[PDB]
Amino acid sequence: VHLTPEEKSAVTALWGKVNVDEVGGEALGRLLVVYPWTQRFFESFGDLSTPDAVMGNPKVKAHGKKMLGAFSDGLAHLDNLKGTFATLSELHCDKLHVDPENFRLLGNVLVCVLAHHFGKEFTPPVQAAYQKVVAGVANALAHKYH
Amino acid sequence: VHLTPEEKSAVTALWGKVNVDEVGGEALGRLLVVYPWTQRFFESFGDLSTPDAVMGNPKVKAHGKKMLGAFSDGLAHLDNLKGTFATLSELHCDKLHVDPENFRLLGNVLVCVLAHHFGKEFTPPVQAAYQKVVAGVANALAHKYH
Amino acid sequence: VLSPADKTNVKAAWGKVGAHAGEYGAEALERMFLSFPTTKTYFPHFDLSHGSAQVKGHGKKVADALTNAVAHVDDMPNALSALSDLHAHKLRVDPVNFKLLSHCLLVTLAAHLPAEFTPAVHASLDKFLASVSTVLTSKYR
Amino acid sequence: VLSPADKTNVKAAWGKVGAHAGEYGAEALERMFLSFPTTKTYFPHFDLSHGSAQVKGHGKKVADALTNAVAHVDDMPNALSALSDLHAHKLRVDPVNFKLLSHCLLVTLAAHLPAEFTPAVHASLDKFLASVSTVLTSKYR
Ligand code: HEM
Ligand code: HEM
Ligand code: HEM
Ligand code: HEM
Repeated sequence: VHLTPEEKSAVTALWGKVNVDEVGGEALGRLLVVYPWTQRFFESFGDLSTPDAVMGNPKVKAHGKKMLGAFSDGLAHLDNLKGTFATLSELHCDKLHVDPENFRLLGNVLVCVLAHHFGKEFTPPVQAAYQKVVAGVANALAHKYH
Repeated sequence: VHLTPEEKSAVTALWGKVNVDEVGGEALGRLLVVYPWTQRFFESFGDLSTPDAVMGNPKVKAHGKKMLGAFSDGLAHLDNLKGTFATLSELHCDKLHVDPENFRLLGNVLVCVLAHHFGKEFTPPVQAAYQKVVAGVANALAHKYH
Repeated sequence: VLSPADKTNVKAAWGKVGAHAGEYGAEALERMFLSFPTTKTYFPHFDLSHGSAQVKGHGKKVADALTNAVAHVDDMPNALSALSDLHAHKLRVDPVNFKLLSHCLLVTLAAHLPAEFTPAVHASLDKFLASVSTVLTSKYR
Repeated sequence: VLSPADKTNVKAAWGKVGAHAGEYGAEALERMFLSFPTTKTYFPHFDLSHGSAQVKGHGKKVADALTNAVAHVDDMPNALSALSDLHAHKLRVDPVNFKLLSHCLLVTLAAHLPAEFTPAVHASLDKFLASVSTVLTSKYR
């Protein structure tokens, strides 16, 4: 949607400190652990039997990195999230049929991961800015449903 | 969104038989009875203490008629639901702060009311067409949130 | 939390439905598949076309589970335990999907019960199906 | 359905939080108000600005309810009965709103518990808060 300059400031400053090789795997991993029906979409991924197995599964890590790549792209195109996520929308909606509530769930997991990694720095206004971002990404990813 | 010609046919044919002075009140009334937190937005409406009181409350009936008026407008503008519902969106989102899940709930209640009134005529393909319509209306009404 | 009036309402609706229950279960399933196409992916091995013997057979199973819940309404978690294990552990059914089938079950009842589908009974049925859904999504791990 | 591991996990998290619980409750409330502005309408008579004495006081109430739930985890419906009556009957709180506060409570814990907020404990805490929310939305009528 429309972030204020203060919110854009909050988002971009934090994001520059994010380890993009790790945070994606961490968020995808927690998604599969916390909301286990999501493992349904990852049957080829091998061992997902325990939280430790999920988090250390190299395919989970690799795929989380790709997923976070798309978030980063969204961050650079906040005023055109629909266009940025058009092909991913077709993929997640028309091909995979993932219910869009799971997009909201992953966004909130990402928020929890950022909170966990950044602690006090992840202030309530910073979180509010991120909640606008993940809401916008989930909405754009679900466009093929609307 | 995009209804097929068959779906547009299903919707418009049924709708021509709808009593627009009654179905709105019936749907708003059931919304307040089935999901009672929604009564929070209708404190000025007087007696809402029982299902009979709700359904026979003339303000519920009057307001349901206005609500259904907006649905009818949406039916005539399916390929521009966003524009049609722009002012209602500002009202329901920015002024009233109704959570958009309640738009989905009212749509589904309307579906139940149509099923109840039309019986066998409300076939599964007819319902599917209506589910696209109420989804589109809820999404357009919630645009100010996105 | 189902009230005494809710139980009476749900029992009365079940009574009127009568031996149509399995047929109505199949109709609710069909309505879900057409209205909410994402749900179709849980049945990749079913033919979901109109008149499918597999959907008819499954509708009967769904109906039988719901009536078992009605018959044991004051202890649904126990009655539906094996079914909740199945839907969560083996099938991995997205919890959102229970609201969709529950809505279709209501629409089916409404389309077949003109006298009984009053606002009060509608409310009672929604609570019952919500209660069944709560149990069916209670076993994720 | 909370497992024995879930209860141990939730108890351990409560233990580390310690006497910060009320302060954390207030922070979760503030996070909800800023992230999810629709929730603000339930508190028209509160000042919701940063540092508000009313939000601090309410955070303590929220924390005390949650710890009462932890202390009586095997009978949450009984422990939270009066609170569920209040939120449903008097306040008419939209059930969606419980997921929003529950998320903010998690974020607050995560921002304050670096060692404890493991994926396993995160899962256990989400189930606990979902269980508390199920009870708190169990009394609509
Ligand atoms: C909400 C934000 C999400 C974003 C930004 C995102 C992004 C992506 C990206 C960038 C890919 C790689 C596509 C490619 O290889 O070209 C992908 C693939 C995939 N995603 Fe997601 N995703 C999201 C949510 C989800 C959720 C919630 C699920 C399931 C519960 C899911 C399931 C999958 C699966 C199964 C693939 C592999 C598809 C294939 O390789 O055939 N995604 N996603
Ligand atoms: C989802 C489809 C909905 C449609 C098409 C719709 C339509 C309308 C319309 C046409 C009006 C009249 C505005 C005017 O007087 O100019 C209205 C007013 C109102 N609506 Fe809705 N509505 C919907 C959902 C809801 C829901 C779910 C709620 C609450 C749970 C709600 C609460 C209200 C209230 C409180 C008013 C009166 C506002 C005022 O007069 O100040 N609406 N709506
Ligand atoms: C809402 C109440 C529901 C009830 C009462 C119910 C009941 C049942 C029953 C009785 C069975 C057969 C159990 C057995 O054979 O041991 C079954 C199987 C199944 N259900 Fe449900 N169900 C419900 C919701 C759902 C939903 C929402 C979905 C997915 C969208 C779903 C997907 C399935 C699948 C995929 C099977 C296995 C079919 C097969 O492979 O034979 N169910 N259900
Ligand atoms: C999620 C777990 C929640 C817990 C444990 C909780 C707990 C409490 C407690 C302990 C009280 C005070 C009870 C009393 O004074 O007797 C309270 C009051 C209240 N709660 Fe909650 N609550 C929760 C969720 C929510 C949500 C989601 C909302 C709305 C978005 C909400 C809105 C309110 C309001 C408006 C009051 C009354 C404030 C006043 O007028 O003094 N609560 N809650």
